[PDB]
Amino acid sequence: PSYKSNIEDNLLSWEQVLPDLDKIMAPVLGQLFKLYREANMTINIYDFYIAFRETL
Amino acid sequence: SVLAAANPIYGRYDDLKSPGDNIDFQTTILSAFDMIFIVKDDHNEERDISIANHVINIHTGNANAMQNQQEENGSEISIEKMKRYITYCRLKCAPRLSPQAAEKLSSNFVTIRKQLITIRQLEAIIRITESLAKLELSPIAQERHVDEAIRLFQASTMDATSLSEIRRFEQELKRRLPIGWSTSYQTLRREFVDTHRFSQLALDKALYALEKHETIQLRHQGQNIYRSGV
Amino acid sequence: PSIYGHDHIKKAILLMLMGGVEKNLENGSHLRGDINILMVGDPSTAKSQLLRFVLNTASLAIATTGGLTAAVTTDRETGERRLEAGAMVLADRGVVCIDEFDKMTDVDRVAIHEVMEQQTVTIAKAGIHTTLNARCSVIAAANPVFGQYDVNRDPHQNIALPDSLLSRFDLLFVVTDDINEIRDRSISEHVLRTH
Repeated sequence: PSYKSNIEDNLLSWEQVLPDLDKIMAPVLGQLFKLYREANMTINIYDFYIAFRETL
Repeated sequence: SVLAAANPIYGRYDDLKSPGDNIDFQTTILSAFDMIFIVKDDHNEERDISIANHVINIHTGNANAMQNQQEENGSEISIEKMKRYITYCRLKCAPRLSPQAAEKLSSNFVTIRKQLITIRQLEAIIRITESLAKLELSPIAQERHVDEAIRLFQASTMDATSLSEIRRFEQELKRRLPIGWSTSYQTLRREFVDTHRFSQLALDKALYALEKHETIQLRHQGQNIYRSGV
Repeated sequence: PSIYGHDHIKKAILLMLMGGVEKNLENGSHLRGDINILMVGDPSTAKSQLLRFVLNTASLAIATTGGLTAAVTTDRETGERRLEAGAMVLADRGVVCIDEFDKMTDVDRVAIHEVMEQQTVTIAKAGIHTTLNARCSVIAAANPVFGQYDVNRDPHQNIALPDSLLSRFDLLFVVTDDINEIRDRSISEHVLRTH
């Protein structure tokens, strides 16, 4: 298996796994991974927390 | 009348720098030219192919027949006849502006002044509408000349309540994107415009303003956006 | 009348024209009474306009820009030569109008040091030595290199003139067209009335 690749794809493409707020917002674990890809090598967690909050 | 062609230093104009830094001469010279054109030749796929096809036809000799047919169609003017037309235009007519054109000139320039260009710059636009009126031989310069003149001025000088919405986007993006993070232009469209948090024009203007305020950097023709500063 | 506002500058011009009072001492010393004014900021913003009025209004106004030291000679057709006067010397009991003061040379600066402080010129040349009175009031305009004035800093870094030269000006004013659109409309309407 592409063990590393499958996790990344599941984190990104959640619709390939999952089949009234449930209809709109994806799970946080996959959604937070989007910011992780966009993030720098080192993270100011307070800024990351604010950035995560703005998307909710 | 002076048409000056200048090669910017470092060979290529760096968009990271102010035009003053990409220039080696006296800064007061920038206050002399009515317009400047920082042309760019960023690589692209479909535009290059269309341009390349044009070049091949010229060396093929097809352009000779194409231009003559276009001259026959009237879409193109002979170089001698155009010179005869220009000489006729210069000697005969001398237009003067209309209040409708002038009042829009003041209003738009006020918005330009408030956002920031000197008082001299607006009067340079007066020449352009006079020039377009001269070509049409109209007795008075018209506001419909100014629209292209303003667009040309914006596309020349700006080479490098809606403002509140634009600045709010700057405020919002400074929270969404921490310093050092990267994203894409289409990502902002899907997250901020498709959700209707801000208008697309505000997106365009905020990105335009943020780059000049050293906040962000646009990369790879918009495929990557990186926040450079606070 | 062509400048809106700038009341202190206009007041300064009136005071510079009036001037002070000179004094003499039993020891043989003399006291300067005249006043100098300096203008700084963006080039085209109201500096050439203010200087134009003062130069045209004042009875003994001399225009200068960057032979003013009056320490050079001009020869006749037969070879004999005579000194030519300079604006600083000619403006004795008058006023000196300077544009592009930043553009003047260092030779001018070292000569004007005694002019603004001691009101005299000590000429020391080969075979020619004399002292000429230079009791002239000085008004000058200067611009920063970048064209846009950094209001956060003194002209000592925006223009970089020597502090000894700058200290010789009694009054200094910095003007820059900070835009208030409704206010700039009021002054530009008269300009638009000329178009």
